[PDB]
Amino acid sequence: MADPSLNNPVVIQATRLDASILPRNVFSKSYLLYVIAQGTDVGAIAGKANEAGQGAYDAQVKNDEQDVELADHEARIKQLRIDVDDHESRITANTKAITALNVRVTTAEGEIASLQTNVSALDGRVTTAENNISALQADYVSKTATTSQSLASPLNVTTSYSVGGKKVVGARQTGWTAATGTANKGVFDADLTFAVSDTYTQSEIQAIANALITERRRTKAMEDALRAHGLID
Amino acid sequence: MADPSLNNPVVIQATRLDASILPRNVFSKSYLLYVIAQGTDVGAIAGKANEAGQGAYDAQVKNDEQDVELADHEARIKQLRIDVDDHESRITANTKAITALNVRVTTAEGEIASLQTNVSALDGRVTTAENNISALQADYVSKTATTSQSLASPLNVTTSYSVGGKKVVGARQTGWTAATGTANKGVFDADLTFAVSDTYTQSEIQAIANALITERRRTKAMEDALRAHGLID
Amino acid sequence: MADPSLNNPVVIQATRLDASILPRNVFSKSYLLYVIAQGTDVGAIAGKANEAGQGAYDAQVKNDEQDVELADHEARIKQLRIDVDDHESRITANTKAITALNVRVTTAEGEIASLQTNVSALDGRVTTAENNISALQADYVSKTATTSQSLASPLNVTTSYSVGGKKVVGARQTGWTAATGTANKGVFDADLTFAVSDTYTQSEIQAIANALITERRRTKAMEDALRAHGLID
Repeated sequence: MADPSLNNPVVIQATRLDASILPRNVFSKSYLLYVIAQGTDVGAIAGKANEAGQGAYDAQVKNDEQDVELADHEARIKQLRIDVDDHESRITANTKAITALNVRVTTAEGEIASLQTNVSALDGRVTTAENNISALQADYVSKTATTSQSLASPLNVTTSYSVGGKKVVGARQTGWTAATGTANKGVFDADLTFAVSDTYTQSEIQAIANALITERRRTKAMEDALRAHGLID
Repeated sequence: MADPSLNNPVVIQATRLDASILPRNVFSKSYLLYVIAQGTDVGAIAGKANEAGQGAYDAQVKNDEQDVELADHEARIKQLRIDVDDHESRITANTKAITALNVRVTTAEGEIASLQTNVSALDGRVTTAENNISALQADYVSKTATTSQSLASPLNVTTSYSVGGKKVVGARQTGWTAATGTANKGVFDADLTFAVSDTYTQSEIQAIANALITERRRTKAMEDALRAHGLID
Repeated sequence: MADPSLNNPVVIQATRLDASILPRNVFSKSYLLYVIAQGTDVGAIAGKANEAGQGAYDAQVKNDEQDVELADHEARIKQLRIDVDDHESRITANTKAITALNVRVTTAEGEIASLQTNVSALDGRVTTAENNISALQADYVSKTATTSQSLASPLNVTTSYSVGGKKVVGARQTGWTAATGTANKGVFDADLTFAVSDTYTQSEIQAIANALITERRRTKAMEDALRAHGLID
């Protein structure tokens, strides 16, 4: 746009005369004022067409520079839409990420919990474990112990008990008929008091049998002693 | 800004023409018409020029309108650019951070995974420990325990067996010559082997020898009792 | 919109003034040139008025386009603004969620580390126990075992020893006496007899009080074997 010629005025004859250059005696008083006005009229008119043309050039000049800004406006709205668009995709891309992480922390809070609850059970179960093992180590009767280790119960074995690889006690000895009589308790020597007489006429003889009794009564002592244990009956 | 004069029309200060005012018999015929033709010509050009200012004054009015809205456009476009650039920086931070969350969420998922395994493996080892710990308690001797405990096996001890704090059995007594004959363990009692006389009497001496043989047969019986077990050679 | 009648040109109908048609015996030369200079100026103003009309036209046609374009620009600006304010809320919400998940995450991490401490520790007490019970396994006397068990201690028991569930050893039998003399574990005759006749016979008698002597001696042996075990006092 912007047409330069529109700004170029028409020049009109400067002359704005009168009865100086007018006839003398020919036309009406009124034609006089007319011709005269006629001249003023043409003049005011040429100035309108010049203002208009002026006015017109100016409105096209505004046009060319408003055009540059519309054009600039399109560029920035264009670039903003492209940015807005981009953004929309990313904000969405970020919101879906917050949510996807939400479920993972969530599930992983339930897991850490049942972790805490299960480590807990593991602890008291391992405590009474130690406790029980401790009990075991206080009284189990051991196979390497050098020292005597007693127990406050009775003991039953299987075949037999031994000492130093040799056996010394087996199952009970049956078939017995207990001895009756008094048991021998005290003084007793296996070395021969008694004996005789040679030919005799002094009887005694009692001596042999007196001792023989004390031999059976002491036998009723040993025998008895073993039965009370249980070695026999 | 729209110039107000453009819309102001050239007030044609001069009445119509109409021949009656014209100098007749002085003017040529051709001038007569020229003066007429020039007549409406000055009106039509006025009109035309007045409407030319008209259109341009309108093109300016709109030009004013369009500039207030272009300025408006201008200011809101600037605004959006400023916020959208604010948005870009927030957006870009928000995803970097969520990328940053992710790495420690993974680092934690990875370790929780680790802990569930080891705790699972922990249960495993603990169950098995309780179990052979309950086998142990159910099959060991234990010092303290008042109810008699049977072994289900033969025993073997190192220098002896004691009861209530006293030795009762040892290694087996060695170097016995086994006896001979046939031992029996029927009835035996504190016999009146005696009944002696003033004179001798064979029947009564014999009773002595008779109770003597049972005696010895009674001690070999015994002797068989203690070797059978093992207390003796 | 653009007034198209802006372009309609006025055509002057006054013919170019030939001076021969003017009344030169009555017209000063002054108003002869004036008169000539008026027609001329009038056609020219015709062209200037015309020009500023087709010019105001182009400005008005351009106003028309620019108008279209404007409203489009409004429209999009108007929508951009809607999409930004939406983003505004969403973004601020996402930032809020991100930091809220970070306290979530950070607390989560202390718990994982508190656990880790407690599970490694668990590992250790299981390892120890696992070893402590394995050591029991190898050294405990079995209540169930079939193959014989040896003890490398002396054994003390409460109240008695039994084999096959039968009492066999108990208290050591006290208030006893130690038979004095020479104990014989030597050769013991196969329950020999003796020989008894009519009259006395000294050899007939010495024989029995002889077998009497050894009878006791061997007895005494038995009693000694018993004390060195501890079955009797």
